Order: sequence, then C-alpha cells, then structure tokens
Amino acid sequence: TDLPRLPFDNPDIMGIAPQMLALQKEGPIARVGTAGEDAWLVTRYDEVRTLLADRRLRLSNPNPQPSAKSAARAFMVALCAGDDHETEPARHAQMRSLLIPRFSTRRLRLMKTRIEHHVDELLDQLAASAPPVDLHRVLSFRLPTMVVCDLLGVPLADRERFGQWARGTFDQSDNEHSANTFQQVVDYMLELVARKRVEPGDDILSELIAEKDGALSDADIAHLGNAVLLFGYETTIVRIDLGTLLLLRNPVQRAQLAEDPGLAPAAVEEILRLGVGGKGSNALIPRYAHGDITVGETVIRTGDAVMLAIGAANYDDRAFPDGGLFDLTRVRPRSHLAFGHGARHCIGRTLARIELTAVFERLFRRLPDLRLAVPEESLRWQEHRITGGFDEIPVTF
Ligand code: HEM
Ligand SMILES: CC1(C)C[C@H]2C=C(C(=O)O)[C@@H]3COC(=O)[C@]4(CO4)[C@]23C1
Repeated sequence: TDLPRLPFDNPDIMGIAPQMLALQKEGPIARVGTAGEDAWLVTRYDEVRTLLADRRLRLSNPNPQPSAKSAARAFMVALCAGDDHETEPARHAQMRSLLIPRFSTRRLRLMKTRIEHHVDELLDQLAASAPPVDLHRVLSFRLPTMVVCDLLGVPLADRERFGQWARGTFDQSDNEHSANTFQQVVDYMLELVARKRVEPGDDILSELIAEKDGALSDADIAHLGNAVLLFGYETTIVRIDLGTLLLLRNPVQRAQLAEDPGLAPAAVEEILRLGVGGKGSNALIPRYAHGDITVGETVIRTGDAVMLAIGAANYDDRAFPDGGLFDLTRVRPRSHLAFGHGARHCIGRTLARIELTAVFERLFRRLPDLRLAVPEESLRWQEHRITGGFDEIPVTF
C-alpha cells in the first residue's frame, strides 16, 4: 500500500495522469495526499456529478483551525464568496443572483455577432503574417480579452493592462506577486466603478450600479467585477489553446470540421470534455464536507476535503464510450462536467461556448495548413498557476 500524492505525473502534455485513471479503474473514491491536506479524490462521472449537486459539499472550509492556503487560493475563494463558511449561503446566493442576469440572451446575441467579426479579423491578421507565429498571443489571448473588455465597457487597449492579472493573482508559487497583482486588479476596478457611476454604458458594472436603485456598495460592485475580470478570460484562452492542440492531434476530426463547420458545437463540447493539460490540477473542483456523506462504501466526514476530478470524470468510459477518443460523431453524448454542475455551475459557460464555437467554426477553414512549428513535447503547461495553461503555441501555416 502506497498513498497516492497529488499532483500525479503525466508523461503527455494533455489528458489524464495514468495514476488517476488507475484509481478510477479501482473505484469512484480514494484517499490521497496533496501538497497540503489529505483529501478524498472522486474520479468517476456519476459520483462526481452527484457530489457536485450535494448541498452538504461546499467550497467554504468549516474547520475551526483551517489549513493554510496560498494567497492565490485565498483570493480565488474570496472572489467566490467562500471565505467565510457562516456567510457563504447568503453571500454566494447574492453573487449568483447578481451575476446571472448580466449574461442575458440580448447581450449574448450582440456579443456573438461581435465575436464572429473579431475572430474573422484576428484570423485575417494571422493568415497575412509570416510563420512561425505564436497562436496563443495573436488568437487565443486576444479573443477572450476582447470579450471581457466588452463586458466591462472599457477600451480594447485596456487588456494590455490587465491581460496577465489572472495569471499573476493565481500564481500559487509567489504569495507576494499574487497579492501585488490582486491589488492592481482592485485599484483598476475601483477606478472603473467610479467612472461608470457618472458615465454608464451597456456593460456589467453600469447594470450593477443601477441594481436595486443603487443599493450595492462600490466595494460590493468592484468585488463582482473582479470575478468577471479574473474568471472571465484566462480559462477560455486555455481552452482555445487546448482545442487547437486536440484538433491538430486528430486530423480526421479536423478534416470533418473543416469540411462542415456545422460540427463546431459538437467539437466545442469534445474540446471541453477532453481539454486537460499537464498534470491537470485545474481539472479538480475542491470542496469541504459540511456534513457526513457516503460515497458507495466510503464515509466522507464533516470537515474532510474533497477533490472532484471533473477532468477524470469527463474521460470516464462509463459515461463516454471510448472516453479517451476525440469523436465529433458521438450520438447524444452525456453533458460533460468541464463547467461544473449544481450550485456553482459556471456562470459564463454560454458565453464561453459562443467564443469557442466562433473560433473553431473558422480556424481550420481559414488556415487549412495550420500546424505546430515546434514539437508538442516542448509545450509547457504552467503548473504553478491555478489555471495552468501554456505560455506560447508556435505554429506555421
Ligand atoms: C471555457 C472557459 C471556462 C471554463 C472551463 C470554466 C469553468 C468553470 C468551472 C468548472 C466552474 C465551477 C467551479 C466550482 O464548482 O467551484 C466555474 C465557475 C464560474 N465561472 Fe466559469 N469557466 C469558463 C469561463 C467563464 C467565463 C467566460 C466567465 C465570465 C465571463 C466565467 C465565470 C464564472 C464564475 C463567476 C464562476 C463562479 C460560479 C459560482 O461560484 O457560483 N467562467 N467556471
Ligand atoms: C472559477 C474558476 C476559474 C473556474 C474553474 C476552472 C478552472 C480552470 O479551468 O483552471 C479553475 C481552476 O481552479 C479551480 O478551482 C477551478 C476548477 O474550479 C476553476 C476556478
């Protein structure tokens, strides 16, 4: 008997670590070590989906002497209103209540139109340039930051100011850098709130300022805007990179999609399901048990940490036949867990799907000879950032 320790090694640049798949073959739940507390690791689709819907399993830590966390994880939990287990029910309910109507069908319809034109322009610029080109910098990075500028109602050049702040805030390796970056986010957002109070527009902070006849404080409003800024582009960038790499790996699927862009929605769902990078520490949703929960044979006790492996679950053969295969022709595939499930189900997921669909409708049609200009093995998943990701994707075309 050898206690497994997260994170597990992955000899590939994508996919699930072999040891996590081995645990998943054994059963749905295993006790593992981490860099901090030991935790229950749940790796099968059915059990992860069930626990994501279990109101006893929450983000906030109920423990009296809570384990220490990196500055990055503390900021992420506070942005998600999970920093105080006694106030999480009301604060999280208000958070979702205030954020969900900012992504209305009216707004998403307008943004889809703008996103499509912007991808067209981004790809014209790419196709006219001289290889090798960093696809990450000129495509993956540019579309989601454009979108966040649209949501916040700021000039597009602002993303050159804030484009690295998600990475810096969520740098688990440097508490000083994390804290200094977050202060920059706070300073910027407070500037923006004060501007929108006298110069509002069709944007998210203006709507919050107007909300409940102005009942929200500027600190409340900036807090929600920080969540939009820090959650609203970085993970989407990562999915554009992973989707590009996955399609480059599967030429038959890529050719199907180039021929029929109507397969883009199905490709986007396969990209989300299979898009896991490096050791995939970001494909785990963390929780604490606020009450005892039984998982098959295993009792999770109040206070226990739980890692719900949405990545592993999305690869689960029990839920997806040939779960490791990229397949554009899956008949009625189960809903993947890449946006989570239940109480904290991703608020931006419809917008994120709009962005990924617009890209992969166009990418291999516009650049039919696109391919990596370096070996895959030279691509470097950034394990120290909560959101992982590659720093560059050199391509030719
Ligand atoms: C492909 C891109 C994205 C992925 C893979 C993703 C993934 C996720 C996941 C797994 C969660 C659940 C976390 C948990 O259960 O604790 C989540 C929550 C959240 N996401 Fe997304 N997300 C994406 C894009 C976005 C975008 C574009 C926005 C906003 C513009 C956004 C806003 C949020 C917010 C505010 C939450 C917190 C929900 C809550 O705690 O109630 N996300 N995201
Ligand atoms: C709010 C989040 C940015 C969304 C989720 C997706 C992530 C990711 O794709 O990197 C983040 C990684 O860290 C987490 O705890 C997550 C899995 O919940 C995320 C928090």
